Amino acid sequence: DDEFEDFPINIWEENWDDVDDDFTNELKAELDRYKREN
Amino acid sequence: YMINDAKTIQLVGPLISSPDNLGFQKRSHKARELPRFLINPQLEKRAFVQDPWDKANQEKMISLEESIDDLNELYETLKKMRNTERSIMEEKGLVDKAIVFQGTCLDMCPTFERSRRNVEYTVYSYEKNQPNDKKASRTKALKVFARPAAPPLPSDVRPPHILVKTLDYIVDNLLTTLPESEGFLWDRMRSIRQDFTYQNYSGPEAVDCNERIVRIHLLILHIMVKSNVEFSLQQELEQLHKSLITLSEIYDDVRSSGGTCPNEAEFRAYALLSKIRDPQYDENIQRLPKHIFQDKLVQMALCFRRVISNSAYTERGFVKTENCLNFYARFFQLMQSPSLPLLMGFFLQMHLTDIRFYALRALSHTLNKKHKPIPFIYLENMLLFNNRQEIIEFCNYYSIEIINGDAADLKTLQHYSHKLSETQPLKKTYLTCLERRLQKTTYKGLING
Amino acid sequence: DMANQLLDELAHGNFSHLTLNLSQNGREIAILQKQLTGFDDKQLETFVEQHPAMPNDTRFKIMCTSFLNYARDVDPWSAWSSSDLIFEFYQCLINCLINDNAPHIEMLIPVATRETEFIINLAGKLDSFHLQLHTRSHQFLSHISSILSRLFNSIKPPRGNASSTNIPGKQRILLYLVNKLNNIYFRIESPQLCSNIFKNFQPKSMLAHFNEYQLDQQIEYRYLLGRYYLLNSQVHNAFVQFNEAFQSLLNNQAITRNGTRILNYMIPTGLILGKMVKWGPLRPFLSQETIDNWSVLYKHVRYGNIQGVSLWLRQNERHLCARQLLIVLLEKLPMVTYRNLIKTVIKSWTTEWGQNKLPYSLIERVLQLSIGPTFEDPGAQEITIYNGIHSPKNVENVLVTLINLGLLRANCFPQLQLCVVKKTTMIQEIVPPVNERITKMFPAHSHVLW
Amino acid sequence: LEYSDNEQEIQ
Repeated sequence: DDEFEDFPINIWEENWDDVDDDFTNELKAELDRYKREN
Repeated sequence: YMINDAKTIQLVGPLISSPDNLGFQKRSHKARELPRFLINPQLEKRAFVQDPWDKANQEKMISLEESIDDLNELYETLKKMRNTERSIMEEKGLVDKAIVFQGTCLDMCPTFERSRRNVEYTVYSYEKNQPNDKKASRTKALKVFARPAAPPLPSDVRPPHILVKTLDYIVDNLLTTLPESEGFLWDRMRSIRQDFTYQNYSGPEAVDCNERIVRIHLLILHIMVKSNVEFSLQQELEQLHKSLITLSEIYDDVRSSGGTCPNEAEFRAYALLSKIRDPQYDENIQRLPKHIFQDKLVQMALCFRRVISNSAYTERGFVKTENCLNFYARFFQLMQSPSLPLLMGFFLQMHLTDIRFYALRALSHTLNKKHKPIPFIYLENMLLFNNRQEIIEFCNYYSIEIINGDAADLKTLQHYSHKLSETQPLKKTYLTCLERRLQKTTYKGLING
Repeated sequence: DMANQLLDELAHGNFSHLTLNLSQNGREIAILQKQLTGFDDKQLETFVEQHPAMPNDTRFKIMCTSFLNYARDVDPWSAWSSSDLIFEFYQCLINCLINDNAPHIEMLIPVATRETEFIINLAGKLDSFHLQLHTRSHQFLSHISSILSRLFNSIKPPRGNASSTNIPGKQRILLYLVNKLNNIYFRIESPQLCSNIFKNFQPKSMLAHFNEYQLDQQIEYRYLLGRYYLLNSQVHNAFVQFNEAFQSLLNNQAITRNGTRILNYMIPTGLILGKMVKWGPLRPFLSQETIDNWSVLYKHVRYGNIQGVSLWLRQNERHLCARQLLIVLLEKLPMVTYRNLIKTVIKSWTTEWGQNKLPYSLIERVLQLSIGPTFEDPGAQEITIYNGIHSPKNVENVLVTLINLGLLRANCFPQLQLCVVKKTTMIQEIVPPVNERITKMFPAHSHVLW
Repeated sequence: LEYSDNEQEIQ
């Protein structure tokens, strides 16, 4: 249950914008294929 | 008195496991009065009950309506009769000076009310046998929404089955009188819902009546806008919203009692569209069972809430939220889907101007300063405008400069909100495809589902 | 004569045996019940009214009499049959704290909190039998919230020029009362009733720094405040409370379970704002399947897979709905996902291959891979929230919202059917960091409440 | 035909 129980008295990736991915690989596969056809 | 039994007491359980160890002995306690905070609308059909005097008194009123031809004499005759009626009904305990109030008016309009509206000449042409009749027809008159001080008598309120009969008459005979009858229908439908509240009744008749009235409201919204007949959009949406709140409350109470309502998903979907940007309805819909949440109508409404959401929506008192879609393109695609229920589309036509404004507002921010004016043909297809005159009027309302009568200079849009300060709102509009779909069906079929 | 002995204690502020928990005082209540049997209601009132040293307070005397009535007639074999006595006494007890100068109020404060915990648990059990007791849903707990709300309204701060630093008992339990009330409103499925409680909390507080309250009461308040914000789709507002509540917690197995409760909301809330957790420090609070589950969604969002995000939400639909997370995730996750998908496109197209103009047809091909099936496509002939929102045809709309949210620095040319970005190799100039952009556009209420 | 920033309008 979401209610707290009684108890009387960094977490975050600093940079995930800066790894292989199957979806990413297919994406640049489409990106390169679009480049040749145009 | 409180509920003492064997099954309920065993089910709830004891306060402690072994009271006799502590020195307690089982005592036969007297029955104690039910506390104030445990006092408990009716959810099941009840057989109609009418007091013999009330039945006899009402029959005299009908007889006098037939006999007395003078309008004022008949009204004064029923006035003194009503004064006698109230004290007698008070003495019988059937009306307050709690009582489970039961309506006993078997006409669509109380006989006393018919004579009163004859004197005040507030009888509609729809409520008369012939247009020039001096008397309101007993089989055609509809009770108005009560606007009083004394509690309504049983003879003033129609019972649930008569209320269903009244709505059936409206559906069968009065839908085609729109848009001329919108004031009449709006008031009469409000009275039908008022009678249910008077009896505190939430049975199947209340569900059926509220559901079809909501459907009639959605039909009215499109008919009045398409016909360009002046009406209060606010009053139509308020009652439509109130009937949806009532339906949600009955759906909740029925669920708590272990029953089901076959049409709940359809009207949960409508309620999701009454306040399209209110997070409250997103919260409430998530609490509902899976088969309601996953119903196609609810899913369709949830899609519309997502596409309409906008992080730039500007209105006093509205809190902007993060990462909203502003998917105006998807909105107009969904608007044209043949799987879109027609009445649902009528509800969503209320936001056409708002969605269009913020589409142009958002697109203009992506244009650099040198960009040429956007051709109307592009915007008309992107925003599904009905004709060239509509987009011209739209740009004029928002002071968007028009170049050569066929292009819009989007950088001239200076407003950041769809609502202008010292101006009346833009004239409400509709979608041509939805109007064409209406012409391929009947009003009665739409309301009856 | 136990009844006379009990009244002597209560008249002098001794409330050792003043409780509804028979596990604590059942033996004395059993003796009290036997001795009180035979005296009618009038005589019990007379015992209290005529007792020496009894405070001349109507509400205090009403409270003592209701306890005597409770002791006389309590049926320990039936919680339901005794409930009216129990609930009546509890209301009388709380009414003894409404007046700030009521007799023995400071001694009554520990009793009221202790009895509140008892009555909340009992009201919850009784509510679960609403069908059998012919009561509306949450009727018992809503009655308790009504009583606790009136006590909350009676709490006022001392004057701005108070003669002493004393903290009265009502002020000491202010945040405790706030958390108890807001917990009830969430339980009875009316969490928006917290709005009055949240708004009037600080004005009633005599402490002028929120951190002066007990840390455990601070954490639960932020947890409930964050959930209230999230129910209003105010993601950044919720995140600040969720993040601050969890960090304070890091500074019992109940504490570990409480940390899990924050994480269930902090993780999706941070993800919407383009923030991802480090799974390492979160291991003591989360089971491995929970980490794996969010990591899959993390994968879809990070690399711009719209279909993966939709399918992940579809898989998790039921438990997300139970926490009111499905709708907010379904609505506000795509734009983060779209940004990452567009960022990868620009990285190859612009920063690598030098093309600052992006044709809409290129984006449509990219969007077709990311979105996949839509409501119109064959094979999905019924609309769902998972196939009815996103369509690869709406290239300009996707770009426009990304620009309007500040996530994409670009210009749109609808007549040319192309998108123009700045000529550069630095991708962060075209696609700025997500969390900074969102939080700048939607600043949150400060983590420092006051 | 080049990128012109409109952050003032966006923000």
